[PDB]
Amino acid sequence: VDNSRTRPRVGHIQFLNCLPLYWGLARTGTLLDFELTKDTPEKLSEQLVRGDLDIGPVTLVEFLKNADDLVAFPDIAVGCDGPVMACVIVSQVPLDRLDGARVALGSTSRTSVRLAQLLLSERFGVQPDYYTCPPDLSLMMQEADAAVLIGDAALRANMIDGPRYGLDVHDLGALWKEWTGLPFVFAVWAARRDYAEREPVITRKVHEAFLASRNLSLEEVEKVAEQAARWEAFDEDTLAKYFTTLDFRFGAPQLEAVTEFARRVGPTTGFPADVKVELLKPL
Amino acid sequence: VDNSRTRPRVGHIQFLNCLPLYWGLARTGTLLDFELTKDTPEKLSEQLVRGDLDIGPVTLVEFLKNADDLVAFPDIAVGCDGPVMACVIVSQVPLDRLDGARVALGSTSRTSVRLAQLLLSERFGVQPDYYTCPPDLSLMMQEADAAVLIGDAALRANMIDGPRYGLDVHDLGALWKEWTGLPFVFAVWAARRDYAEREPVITRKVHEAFLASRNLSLEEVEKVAEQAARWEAFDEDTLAKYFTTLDFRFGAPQLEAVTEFARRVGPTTGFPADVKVELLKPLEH
Ligand SMILES: C=C(Oc1cccc(C(=O)O)c1)C(=O)O
Ligand SMILES: C=C(Oc1cccc(C(=O)O)c1)C(=O)O
Repeated sequence: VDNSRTRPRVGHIQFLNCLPLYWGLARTGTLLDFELTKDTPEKLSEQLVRGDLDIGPVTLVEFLKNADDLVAFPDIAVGCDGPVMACVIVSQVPLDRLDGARVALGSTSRTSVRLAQLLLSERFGVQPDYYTCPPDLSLMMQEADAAVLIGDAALRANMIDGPRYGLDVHDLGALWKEWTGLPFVFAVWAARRDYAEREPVITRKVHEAFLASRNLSLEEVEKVAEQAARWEAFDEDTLAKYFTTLDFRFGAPQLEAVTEFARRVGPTTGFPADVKVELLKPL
Repeated sequence: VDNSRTRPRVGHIQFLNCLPLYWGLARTGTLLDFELTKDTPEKLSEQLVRGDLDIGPVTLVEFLKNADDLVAFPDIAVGCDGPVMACVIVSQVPLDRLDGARVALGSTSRTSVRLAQLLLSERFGVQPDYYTCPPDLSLMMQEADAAVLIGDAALRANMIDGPRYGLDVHDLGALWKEWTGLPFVFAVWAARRDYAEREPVITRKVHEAFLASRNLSLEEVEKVAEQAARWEAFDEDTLAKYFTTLDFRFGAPQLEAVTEFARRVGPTTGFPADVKVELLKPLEH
């Protein structure tokens, strides 16, 4: 029997928002200490929760629903302080005309869709007829007045499709900041509690390697954008602005925002309004 | 509609034999120009042949069966000149006692299993009772006199299991070298012909990036083995010896060996004995 140690199974969001991080993991050689899995954020969260991954990114809403079973990594997250550029509401009408209107929710999202619902109800006062469908701006606009998108599809709606076809594109990060003055966190990195307790060292080394890879990705954002632009409708400048508008910090200001968002949606999203976020303790 | 250009879909053998190359692809940043797929060599060959990949490693036997539809990359392959360490025959008896005996063939292999059959029949003169099964030395040894293994399972049989349980482990690379004096090639890198013709630049850049990643992996072999040893029953010295015993060249001497092997097995393995190997041509300037 081969009872040797086994690499941690690590999820990774396939979208552009984590492409610089993937660059960092590869350039540092960290990838060879992972058994990596790429998917969309809702799938990666499902996989970590059910045990098909040991460590990975978790969309915030799904993390809070499973907070007792997850240990969040400090000082890294997928967030924003103001605009996030790639979490948006695309609408053919002003937001105050969406009461009773058909609003499409991209299936790949769990946190942005909930944040959009929070804003429309509690900030703008509209009660739309929501439905979930795969992300597709062309099809969504034919069946609904507005659509909530994340990832590359939202970046394309914001940078390309919206301007071309004269559609309003609302940045969810900006709408949240206007309403609360706070930054926002869409996803955290977490280890399964059972894995963190079985392998405290590997979990710590994975966390430290993510920080080192994130730090390197910030320093070489220009190189990453140049290479990534060759395979996208986006150009180098647009990607570089997107990569640098994204906020990957996860300290006290970011937890402050998580706390307040959890309070406003918790009782209606399946976790206590005062849900406890357990963070990986340093040595 | 997003009509932008799309990354080539590139296969990669998950075994240790291509772990240094994976290190190279990551350190150079090449991975961010690929849409990578990791699997075992027989699966990757099926995927490239059926069109689920654009470029990838192809076990030689499967490449030769589809040679008209594949374009091989020059100057990189998975081969050996003498021992390969991770393509073996594990046997409880001397090889000359395997006539009519049960011999198990690891499912993940296509070329080593054929080479083992060629050697046992044409060099040693035994006609065993072959059967194919998933790679598992413990299960294979209770049901058969000998077993053919590749990859990490063969490296484990050669370095650990064999010595512990007193089993003979024959290196297929060495047996071929003894018989012919030639090196051997187990897998090549190839692009689908339709993809190579639709995207000559991307194919060329992928080829050049593989060479650059391979070269870097050779220079940093010690680092790769140190890191990889932490997740293996093998130690740093064993991995470094394995990485440096592997021969990743694919030039005239290696093509010579491919030609002769194809000649000896072709008519009984589903391709002409004189099958034509088309190589990716470099650009004129
Ligand atoms: C921040 C972005 O989008 C995301 C990322 C992760 C999770 C979610 C979600 O809504 O669950 C959204 C981006 O693409 O920049
Ligand atoms: C060379 C090794 O094994 C291989 C690699 C690729 C294909 C095959 C095959 O037999 O089809 C075997 C090694 O593991 O070092």
